[PDB]
Amino acid sequence: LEEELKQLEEELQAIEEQLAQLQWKAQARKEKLAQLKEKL
Amino acid sequence: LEEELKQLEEELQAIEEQLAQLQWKAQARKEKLAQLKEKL
Amino acid sequence: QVQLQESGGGLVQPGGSLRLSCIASGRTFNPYGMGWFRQVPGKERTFVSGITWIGGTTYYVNSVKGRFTISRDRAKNTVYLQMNSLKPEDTAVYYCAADKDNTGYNYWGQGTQVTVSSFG
Amino acid sequence: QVQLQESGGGLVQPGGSLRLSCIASGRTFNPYGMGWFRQVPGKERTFVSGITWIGGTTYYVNSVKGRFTISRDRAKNTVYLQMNSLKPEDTAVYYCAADKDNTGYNYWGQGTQVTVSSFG
Repeated sequence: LEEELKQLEEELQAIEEQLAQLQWKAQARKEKLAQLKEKL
Repeated sequence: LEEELKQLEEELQAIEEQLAQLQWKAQARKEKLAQLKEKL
Repeated sequence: QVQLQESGGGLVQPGGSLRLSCIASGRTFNPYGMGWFRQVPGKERTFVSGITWIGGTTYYVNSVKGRFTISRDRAKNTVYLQMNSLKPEDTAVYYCAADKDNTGYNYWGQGTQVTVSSFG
Repeated sequence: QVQLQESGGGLVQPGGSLRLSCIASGRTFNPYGMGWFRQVPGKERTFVSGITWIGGTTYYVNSVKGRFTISRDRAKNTVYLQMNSLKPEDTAVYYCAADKDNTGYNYWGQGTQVTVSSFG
């Protein structure tokens, strides 16, 4: 129903916020690894 | 160097494991929302 | 109110294979998904693979891509992990998990030991 | 050993805009990335946007996509959040953050209040 869809959407969006945070952290480290690779 | 690259790779992979876990959780809820949408 | 029971662990040589199973029983159970985690002594449980319950969509961590395959059967409330090309670094206790609500905690089983040891 | 100081908050009508800034100072500082989080009373801080320090790659949560833009300047160790098309539901304390190591904790500033209130 209406409330089930609305509430589950809110819970999905909270997980998605954490997901984006981890994507940011992961990409930042990938870029660091690439930079260190160039120093070799 | 060698050890910096190896250790940072390990730390990246730990974040990537958590990222995949959140992707799994997010997609599972998206599928539930789609199913509830069909009941309406 | 739901119990999770694993099976399928053991001891293999590098290159071997194992099939893990996990059955959920108890009160009627319809999770968002089920998955597998692993743990070595002194460390936290880490994600290995997951499958969404409705769609059957699969997720794998980079260290097992192309070697492990997850599947599930809704009729029996059972999730499976086919583990091929096993390496010593895969040695861990493997735990089954159910994503059942939005508390942030999954429901877990009791773990099955997986040992990959090069004997010669 | 690094301090983070925000600026740019305030009170706008729905549809308005604000530009947040954050400067890092202290011991020499080269983070993995910087980002912005937000918090409403009684809830935990939630991610809003992040930028990687080397590449400048940006990430946004779904509720601000197409409305907010993040940027950074390495010369001044400063990160910015341009917040357009503001809605009442964006009302929160906005916090600046630095991803500096692998402890799982970021370094934070002291927050800047953002209020979006429909007055008439």
